[PDB]
Amino acid sequence: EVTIEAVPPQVAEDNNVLLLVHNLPLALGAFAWYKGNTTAIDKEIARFVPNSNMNFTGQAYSGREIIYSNGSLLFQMITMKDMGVYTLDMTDENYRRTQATVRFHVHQPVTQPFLQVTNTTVKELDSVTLTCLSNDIGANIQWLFNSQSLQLTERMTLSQNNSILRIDPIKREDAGEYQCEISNPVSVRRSNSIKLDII
Amino acid sequence: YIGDFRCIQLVNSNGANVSAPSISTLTGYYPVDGSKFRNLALTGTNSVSLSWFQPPYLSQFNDGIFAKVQNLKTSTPSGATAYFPTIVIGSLFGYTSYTVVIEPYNGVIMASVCQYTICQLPYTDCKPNTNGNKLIGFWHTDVKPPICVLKRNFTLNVNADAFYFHFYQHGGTFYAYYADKPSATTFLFSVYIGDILTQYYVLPFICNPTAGSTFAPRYWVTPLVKRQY
Ligand SMILES: *[C@@H]1O[C@H](CO)[C@@H](O[C@@H]2O[C@H](CO)[C@@H](O)[C@H](O)[C@H]2NC(C)=O)[C@H](O)[C@H]1NC(C)=O
Ligand SMILES: *[C@@H]1O[C@H](CO)[C@@H](O)[C@H](O)[C@H]1NC(C)=O
Ligand SMILES: *[C@@H]1O[C@H](CO)[C@@H](O)[C@H](O)[C@H]1NC(C)=O
Ligand SMILES: *[C@@H]1O[C@H](CO)[C@@H](O)[C@H](O)[C@H]1NC(C)=O
Repeated sequence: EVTIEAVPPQVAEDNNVLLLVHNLPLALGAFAWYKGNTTAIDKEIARFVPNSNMNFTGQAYSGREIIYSNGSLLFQMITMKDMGVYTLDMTDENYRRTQATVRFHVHQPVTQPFLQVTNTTVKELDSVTLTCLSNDIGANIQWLFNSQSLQLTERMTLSQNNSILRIDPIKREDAGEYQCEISNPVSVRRSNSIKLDII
Repeated sequence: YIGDFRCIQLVNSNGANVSAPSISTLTGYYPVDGSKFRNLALTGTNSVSLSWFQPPYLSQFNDGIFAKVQNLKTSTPSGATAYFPTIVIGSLFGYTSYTVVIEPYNGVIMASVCQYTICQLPYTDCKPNTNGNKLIGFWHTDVKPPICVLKRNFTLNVNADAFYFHFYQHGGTFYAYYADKPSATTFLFSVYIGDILTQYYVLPFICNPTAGSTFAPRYWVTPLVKRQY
């Protein structure tokens, strides 16, 4: 039956999203698109009248949305405000099947994080604190050691929700190149490397 | 919107505010002394506006209304057939109840009282044209022809400045009067109704007036008062 697929499910700010409809009924009276989980006429974005090959707008129309004869809707410059569920309503004669919905998410591309060090040339059996600093509240924070994921271990601690990595005893096997990386369902960036030479 | 059916309509919608209706200039019905009429005619080219379809435009019927309506015959485009806004009197506007419809077409006043399935956003066009789409509906959709209790055409004075209507109801009977000059009054029709009419509405008149033209639909209405002696 009629499903609906966000292309893409995760859209970066100021990129387009296509609400792709598989697969419309072939003889419809009209079908419309709404903002959110609703068919309230004040949330109507645009609308299409199949027999009249004519489109129409609704209160929620933002000016950057296109409705296609084939059911699909094109957003043009997404804004965080556009993110949510969107409801496709289909009217035959004269029954209407509410019952396409789709949800998509919008995110800001992350910027490069900065990696901070206490001593860059730390002595054996002493604590190091690494701080991943960014302007990305709501980004995920992963730790890297020689390009690969940093191995958790037993004598490492991560606090400030993965913001600060602390390692008390630094045995010689902790020598290398440290980075953090912040992710985000649409972007990944890696911090400047930091090189601990445990001397 | 009072009106429950979601019509499929050839008109845009927006959520704009709308200026408050603009003010004028045994048993007996009259208008009051220094009474002041309000213009309830609304107009668009392209879109209707959702705020059009609620109070104070959707108004209380009470003891009736006295109305005078400009004839826009001469400021309409070439093929046009409706020369002024349609009005709708009724209660809940559903198939459960009688709605009076007074709608001009060409030389006639089409009067009807039926159990209409009225639209959420009922409107009228000066020159209505559907590219052969029976599903389309302007002010109502009824897949079954509704029970009527009056479907009658009356003659309109095609060339005349303004028309004067009186609509009231007593003992369940609705009474309609018409004239084309304020010096006269002529009985239009009257019919007994089982419900009692509590609300009324002048449907937005949408039209593409040609050239630099002041399309000024006006539908001025004051209320009537009852008195028994
Ligand atoms: C319905 O119409 C839309 C818009 O034309 C289609 O979305 C396009 O898919 C085509 C391939 O058929 C690509 O060339 C375009 O890049 C897509 N649209 C864009 C960029 O907005 C959709 O695939 C159509 N077909 C359906 C629903 O089966
Ligand atoms: C909209 O709400 C109903 C509530 O039961 C639910 O079935 C439906 O999945 C919702 N749409 C979503 C989550 O996209
Ligand atoms: C409606 O259709 C026209 C003609 O194809 C197109 O130019 C326009 O962008 C469409 N508008 C909307 C809101 O979808
Ligand atoms: C009223 O006018 C229209 C004009 O086309 C006509 O079709 C209809 O039959 C008329 N109604 C009555 C009751 O004669």
